[PDB]
Amino acid sequence: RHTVTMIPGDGIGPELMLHVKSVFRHACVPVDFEEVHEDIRNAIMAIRRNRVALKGNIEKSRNNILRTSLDLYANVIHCKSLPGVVTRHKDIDILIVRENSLEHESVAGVVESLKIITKAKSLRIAEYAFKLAQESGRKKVTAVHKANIMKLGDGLFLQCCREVAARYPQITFENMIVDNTTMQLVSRPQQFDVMVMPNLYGNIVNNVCAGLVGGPGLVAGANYGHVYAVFETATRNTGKSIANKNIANPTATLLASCMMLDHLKLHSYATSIRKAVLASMDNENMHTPDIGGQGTTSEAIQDVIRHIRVINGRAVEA
Amino acid sequence: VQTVTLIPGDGIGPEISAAVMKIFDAAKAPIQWEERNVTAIQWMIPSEAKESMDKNKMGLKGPLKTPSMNLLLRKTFDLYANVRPCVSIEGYKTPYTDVNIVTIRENTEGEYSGIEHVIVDGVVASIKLITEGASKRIAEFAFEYARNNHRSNVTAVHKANIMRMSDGLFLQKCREVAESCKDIKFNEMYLDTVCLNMVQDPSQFDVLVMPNLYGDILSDLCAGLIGGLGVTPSGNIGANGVAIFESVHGTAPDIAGKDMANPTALLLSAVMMLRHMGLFDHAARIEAACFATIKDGKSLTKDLGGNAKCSDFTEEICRRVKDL
Repeated sequence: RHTVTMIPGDGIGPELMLHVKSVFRHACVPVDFEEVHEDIRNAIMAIRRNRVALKGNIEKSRNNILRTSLDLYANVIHCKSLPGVVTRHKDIDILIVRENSLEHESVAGVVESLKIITKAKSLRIAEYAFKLAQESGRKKVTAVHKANIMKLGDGLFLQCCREVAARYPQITFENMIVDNTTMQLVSRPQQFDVMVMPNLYGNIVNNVCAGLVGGPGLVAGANYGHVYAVFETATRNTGKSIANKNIANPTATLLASCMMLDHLKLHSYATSIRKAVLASMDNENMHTPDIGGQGTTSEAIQDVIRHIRVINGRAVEA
Repeated sequence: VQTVTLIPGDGIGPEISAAVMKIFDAAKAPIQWEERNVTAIQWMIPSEAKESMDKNKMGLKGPLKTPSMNLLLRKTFDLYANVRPCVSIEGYKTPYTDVNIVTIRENTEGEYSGIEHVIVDGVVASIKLITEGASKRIAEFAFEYARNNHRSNVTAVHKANIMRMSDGLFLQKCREVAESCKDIKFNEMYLDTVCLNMVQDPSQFDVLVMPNLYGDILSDLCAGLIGGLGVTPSGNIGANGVAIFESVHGTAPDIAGKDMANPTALLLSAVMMLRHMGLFDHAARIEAACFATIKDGKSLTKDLGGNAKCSDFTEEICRRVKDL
């Protein structure tokens, strides 16, 4: 039995964590959640006890203090089509990896901003993307960059991806200008597999992809360090307007908790829950307002539980 | 009759430039073309091209090979506003059918400096520039474009929560200009929300104004929504009334001399050019003829993608525009 930190977070965060607990309790998942909320440095000490956290969304910045104190250098989001949510594009399956401001006024009216690229962090993220591509049987990593305009900085990032690619010759290495990438994403997003990029483009690409599979409410993410992993939804919106109205979409949180389960090597539980949420999402009556449905999160969770077959304390294939 | 500097450009440039000149003839557009070559010399642009453009004020540019020759034109004429109207095309189905967006991109500053430093070994800093003047100028342009093109709505795209000083400044100048033109409805939206909303429902957007790096990416995202650079018009507005309208697709060397090329992007850039110089009635006729031709689908060239030669596609447009 693994102990996993749970950060309820703000807005829809707490009501979704209750739904996660309920699903886990029904699935008989051998995980115990210890809830955690200067006080925040003491909260971080508590979080540091367990190597895995599942957290709702929040809000010098708490979410960034979190990733600093746990040294979570890799952000990963998983954009995958759900067949029951029909969008303009089908059969997308993308892992977006990216590394987790410096301005001044020179003379009046003139602002300068500095973007930092380092060899050390580029190599670390590239290794992460290639290890990830290998561990999960993915065939390709695409480095996304703007090296044509920013020759030294995105050039250095690209060069580090190339060094790492050389140690994974069995993984196709592709590199693509960020502009062409967004063009390719809205016309043939099926070509993509693992994407790795510096922080700024990940903002654009994360939200393009999330939109391609149906919205951020469907998309799970995680932050990884060498020892700690934190599992969350892809976007950091807390849903404060849509809170306690039984209207938040549970899909991304459930899918985050499945990719937390696989990380804990509870594959049979993760597969069972995940197939249950995908099968529930075939019924348009289980869709919540943000993806265009008229269902409530309660109905959706109840349907997910109905699709999880549990026999003698353990989740099974339907 | 108005003289327009025509830069054929490389590859299919001469071919699609011929098609546009033919179509404009059939439409009896009051346009005469001063053809100029612009291949860079010494680093400068030829005397004979620079004089025409300073005098003619209007320029139409085919695709160029790869200092960049486009970079010289931008520095030379101070082309500070990059304008891209993106409109879904009937008969050229993409999964996005109600896109009607104009992106307006600040085109002089940002990270196109090329300013970059090795701080210590293994650590690079790239430098992005934003100025009060350029931000004011691009915002004034976006509102004027709105007024002259019957656009209701300008959206400023930014990350002013993250980059308080640089994007905050750009945002502050858009707002100041918006106070002087309540004519046009103004709102502002985070880059990330724009990207999401762009793929989920691009029909909500009207005119988008943005700094250089965002515009470079969103103007290509929008072009992707409607079918690619082969059907996207594009304009660069500069100082002293000069405006260069351009293909942004490649030279397509693989097919350069085979009557196969697609002149739509250039043609709609030319239509953009007519509208910029007040010739709306001719722009409307020429645009209708081209859309009617794509909707019919009998004469589509290979990339749109029919089984037809540039010639036949061009001939059909000439046919249809002679009937008004």
